[PDB]
Amino acid sequence: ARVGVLGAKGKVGATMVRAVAAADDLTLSAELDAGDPLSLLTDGNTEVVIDFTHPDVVMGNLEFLIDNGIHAVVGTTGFTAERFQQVESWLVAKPNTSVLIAPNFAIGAVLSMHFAKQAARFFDSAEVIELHHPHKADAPSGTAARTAKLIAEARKGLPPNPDATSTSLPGARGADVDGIPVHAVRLAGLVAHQEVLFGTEGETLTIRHDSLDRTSFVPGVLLAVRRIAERPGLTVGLEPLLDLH
Amino acid sequence: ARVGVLGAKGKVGATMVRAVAAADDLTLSAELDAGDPLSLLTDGNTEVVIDFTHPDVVMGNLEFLIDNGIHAVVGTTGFTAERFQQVESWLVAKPNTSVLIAPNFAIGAVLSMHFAKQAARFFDSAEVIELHHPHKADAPSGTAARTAKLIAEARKGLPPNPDATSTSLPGARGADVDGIPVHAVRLAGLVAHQEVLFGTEGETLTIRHDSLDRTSFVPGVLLAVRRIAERPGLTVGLEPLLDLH
Amino acid sequence: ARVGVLGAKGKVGATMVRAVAAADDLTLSAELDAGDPLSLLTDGNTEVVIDFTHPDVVMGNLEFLIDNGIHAVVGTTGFTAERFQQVESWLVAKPNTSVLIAPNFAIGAVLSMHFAKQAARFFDSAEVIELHHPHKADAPSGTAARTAKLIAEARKGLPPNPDATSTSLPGARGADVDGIPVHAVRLAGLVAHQEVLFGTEGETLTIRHDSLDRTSFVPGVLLAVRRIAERPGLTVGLEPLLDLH
Amino acid sequence: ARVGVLGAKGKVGATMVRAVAAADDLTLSAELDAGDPLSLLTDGNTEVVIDFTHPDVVMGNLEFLIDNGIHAVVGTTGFTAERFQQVESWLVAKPNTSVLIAPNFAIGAVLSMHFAKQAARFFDSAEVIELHHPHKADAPSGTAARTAKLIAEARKGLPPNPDATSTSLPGARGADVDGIPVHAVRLAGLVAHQEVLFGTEGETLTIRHDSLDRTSFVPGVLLAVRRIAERPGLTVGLEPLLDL
Ligand SMILES: NC(=O)C1=CN([C@@H]2O[C@H](COP(=O)(O)OP(=O)(O)OC[C@H]3O[C@@H](n4cnc5c(N)ncnc54)[C@H](O)[C@@H]3O)[C@@H](O)[C@H]2O)C=CC1
Ligand SMILES: NC(=O)C1=CN([C@@H]2O[C@H](COP(=O)(O)OP(=O)(O)OC[C@H]3O[C@@H](n4cnc5c(N)ncnc54)[C@H](O)[C@@H]3O)[C@@H](O)[C@H]2O)C=CC1
Ligand SMILES: NC(=O)C1=CN([C@@H]2O[C@H](COP(=O)(O)OP(=O)(O)OC[C@H]3O[C@@H](n4cnc5c(N)ncnc54)[C@H](O)[C@@H]3O)[C@@H](O)[C@H]2O)C=CC1
Ligand SMILES: NC(=O)C1=CN([C@@H]2O[C@H](COP(=O)(O)OP(=O)(O)OC[C@H]3O[C@@H](n4cnc5c(N)ncnc54)[C@H](O)[C@@H]3O)[C@@H](O)[C@H]2O)C=CC1
Ligand SMILES: [Mg+2]
Ligand SMILES: [Mg+2]
Ligand SMILES: [Mg+2]
Repeated sequence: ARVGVLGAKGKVGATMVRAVAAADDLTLSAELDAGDPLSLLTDGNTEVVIDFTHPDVVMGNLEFLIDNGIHAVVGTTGFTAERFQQVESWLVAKPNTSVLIAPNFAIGAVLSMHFAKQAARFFDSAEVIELHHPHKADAPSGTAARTAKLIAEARKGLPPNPDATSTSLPGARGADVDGIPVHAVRLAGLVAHQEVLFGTEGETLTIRHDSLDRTSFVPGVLLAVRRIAERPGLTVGLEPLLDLH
Repeated sequence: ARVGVLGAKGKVGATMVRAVAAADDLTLSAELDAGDPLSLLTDGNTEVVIDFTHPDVVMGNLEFLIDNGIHAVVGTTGFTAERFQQVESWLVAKPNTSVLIAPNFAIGAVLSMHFAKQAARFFDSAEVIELHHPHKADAPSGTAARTAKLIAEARKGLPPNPDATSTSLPGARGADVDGIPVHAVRLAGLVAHQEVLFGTEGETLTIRHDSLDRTSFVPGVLLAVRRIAERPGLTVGLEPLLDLH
Repeated sequence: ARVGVLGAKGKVGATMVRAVAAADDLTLSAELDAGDPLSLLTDGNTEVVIDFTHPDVVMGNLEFLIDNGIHAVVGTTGFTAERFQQVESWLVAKPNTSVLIAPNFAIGAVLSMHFAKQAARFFDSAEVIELHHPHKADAPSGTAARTAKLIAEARKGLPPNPDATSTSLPGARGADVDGIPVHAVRLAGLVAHQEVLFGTEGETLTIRHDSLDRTSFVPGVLLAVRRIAERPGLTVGLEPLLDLH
Repeated sequence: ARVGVLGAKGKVGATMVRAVAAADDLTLSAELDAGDPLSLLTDGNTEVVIDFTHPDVVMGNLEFLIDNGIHAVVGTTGFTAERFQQVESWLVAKPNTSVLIAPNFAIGAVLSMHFAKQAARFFDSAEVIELHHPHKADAPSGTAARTAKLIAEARKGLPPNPDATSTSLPGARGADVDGIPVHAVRLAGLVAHQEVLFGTEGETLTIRHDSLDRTSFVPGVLLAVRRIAERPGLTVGLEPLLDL
């Protein structure tokens, strides 16, 4: 269909600009960034809008698109429970337009997390290794900390990871994130990588997600665009569309 | 429950004897091997049997178990549609008896197959690498062939793997199973290993199962023993006991 | 040193221009591409040239550089015995000029092949897996085939890889390159990757090289540039600069 | 050769006894453990000894062996610069006798450490990840610590590993061993595994060693046994025998 992009020259936005044109099914209509009026959406006959902007502006963006007709695929972060009620509330009176908000539009990332969550229950041990370029400020990554927290929740009815360590050097066993060891590698030549390691007597199971650039998000978002016409109202996360949960 | 083991002295059977013994909720009631009469099962008031014997004997074992109303958890392989049908005929006469037959009792293997199936529609490319000890007679393994067939079925209606190969040495691109390349490594020091690879521009996802030892089969078997009576009649596979939906 | 680039607008050549400019022991003194007079090098008082052009232009360039006493670091491919002998012939007249020609300037790639060669004899089994983006025409890659032949040469007089394969689908066991299986994965989202697997009972050894960028060729070329005057005549390969003995 | 095992009831020693028995070219001549007199070696006309005993007994063992012109392949650890010099001094009396002492007899481990040292010079980043079964007492492993130290030494005169980390949880970045991150994974289902990661913008290089059981040391020990008399006196490490 006919696609618009908000935050159209930002890191993710500029990437989504090139991707829509490169698609056969999809035609570019509106590319709005900072300082731009939202009229250019109605003036471009847009069917579907992608939003990768900023927490401080996104709420104003949505109030518009709903009161209009254009579907909204939102990647922009900073969301609370009271914030979704506002989106749902605008959609109560307007039951024809569909909206989706996702904290992660990378399909492989969403699949990894889901598999980790399903697998957690069945193994004695779980650890996370994440590996990034050496310009990363935060250790571990947001994704690894979140994965660890989720696996730990999936494991709340099981004993802790077995570990006879009785002598160690500080830091050897990783960050302890809700009882899950998370290790963080920072290596020139790498980009963004995460392995989830499960183990039990006689077998191991490993899940690896590798992102080599900011196009890891593209198929996820384009999936959510090609498919936003299907389900009405608000949908949170990419997982419903992946026939997962 | 009172549990007997058929094939009690075998490689897997001896493992199961030990686990049934060590399991506090299960009472080991019989250990039968070659030349032991099946009457030993009933003398022990066996309620459930684990069978890890040989395709040549399992049908006669199963006939006795079913006739006597003893639940059966069968790891023994060689089961065909005809054998499954025969099992179901026998169970008609014993509506309260349950039989669970699984071709793969490693939970990590079953999970990894499930995950491959769930991921398969959401990437451009999919291949399987399997790696085994150099005494393996079949290439690719049953499991890899099964995995590639599942992945292909999952991807029905979607474009084939992209591949510009125009010059190749015979065999480089692996075995073709329904359009899914399967590569088989035979290496001293390995046991049984399989990696499923998924990719699209900007990201890859990998699921690696490593099978090191036969103790890996224990949780799968014991889960089936504990849950056996939940489904009267024949259940094929471990998947349903894993509650993945 | 005063360094020029032949093929400065090219995929690898522009990467090299940037490299020379950024390094502050080297002065970028010439950036020639198609249609540029070679006189530009002399009018730049160029001491060393990095050549990443085309097999069709390189000997001509080389003849110029050698006649003009300009040291040459050549990445351009298509070099045969006859071409090396011609270069040898030109350097007889110019004994204080050095030419280094390498088919692979990626230090990581060079090292991995050297390691594979050193390891090959001490293991019962050796296999090569290579994985590339799906726009690659040739399977296996030149590097993989070449790595498999080095491994085979090193393993002369040892038993073949053990392999009890009695039933297989064609292609499952990979391409046989001098007795060494080579498996070629073609997966969207990959670039250039190679894994060499060694195994004997009780241990395995894996060497994995991942090539993400053309900047992978940068350190090899710059090392060659910094060390080219240290060896008269013709050096073939990057290996001799890495001081691997 | 007639080969005796000192420490024949031990984890590794018993593995060596089996290996020497199954080896077509070698004749098992003695099996000694604690409380067996060393004269059983001379009684069996032992020509070479494999020693996987204990740091407290090994020098006495060596003294006896050198005195009796019996070659020694020694895996027992605890050797010091001082202990090497003692063995070398004893060897002046018996220029006829060869001793080989190695901290690691798994050829694949010795190869990976060699590869790591070589590669360490050529990349911006180096890290070590090791992965063991969850009954392991020490983190990181002896091998992983040894490796990180050798990688550090190779990288003297290079800038440190780049790393912009400005916010971390404690432990996320591993143990710092001489400037080399070392991460210790402890996981049920695993045995003993180590990965060495090197990288520079553009490319990475990884070397992975996986030990599957105690038989990982066998070929290295047997090779040492076979080649021991090539080099008179004391050889430290297996590396020389791998004709690198
Ligand atoms: N869900 C996911 O998979 C992902 C979500 N994100 C999130 O997306 C958001 C944006 O992504 P980045 O490219 O990292 O940020 P960015 O700072 O690079 O891009 C933001 C862009 O939005 C524009 N913008 C600001 N106010 C606007 C307004 N009222 N109307 C239209 N455009 C406006 C800016 O000019 C800028 O070009 C961030 O909050 C980030 O956390 C980022 C990556 C993935
Ligand atoms: N489904 C799964 O996850 C797995 C299935 N298997 C299968 O299980 C079976 C057994 O495997 P292994 O333990 O490796 O073989 P095994 O040959 O070592 O064990 C079989 C045992 O059954 C005994 N046996 C033969 N006839 C008998 C009879 N009439 N009554 C009682 N015992 C009898 C044998 O003497 C032997 O002790 C094979 O078919 C194998 O393929 C093995 C591993 C996993
Ligand atoms: N040894 C190594 O590690 C590597 C070698 N190569 C080889 O290097 C060569 C170039 O590689 P790419 O950059 O991919 O090719 P490219 O086609 O992208 O660039 C070649 C450049 O050379 C220019 N050129 C043609 N004739 C010229 C002349 N007479 N004087 C100056 N410039 C001229 C072209 O206009 C073009 O800009 C190829 O032969 C390729 O196989 C590529 C990668 C690595
Ligand atoms: N270089 C290498 O690759 C390896 C070296 N080692 C080292 O080798 C030594 C033995 O290792 P493990 O088998 O794990 O220990 P272990 O404790 O299982 O074996 C030591 C054996 O030596 C015996 N012993 C003690 N005094 C003796 C004597 N005077 N004569 C003959 N036997 C005697 C003990 O009873 C025991 O059977 C240790 O120093 C260990 O650190 C262990 C593994 C690998
Ligand atoms: Mg019990
Ligand atoms: Mg410069
Ligand atoms: Mg023998």
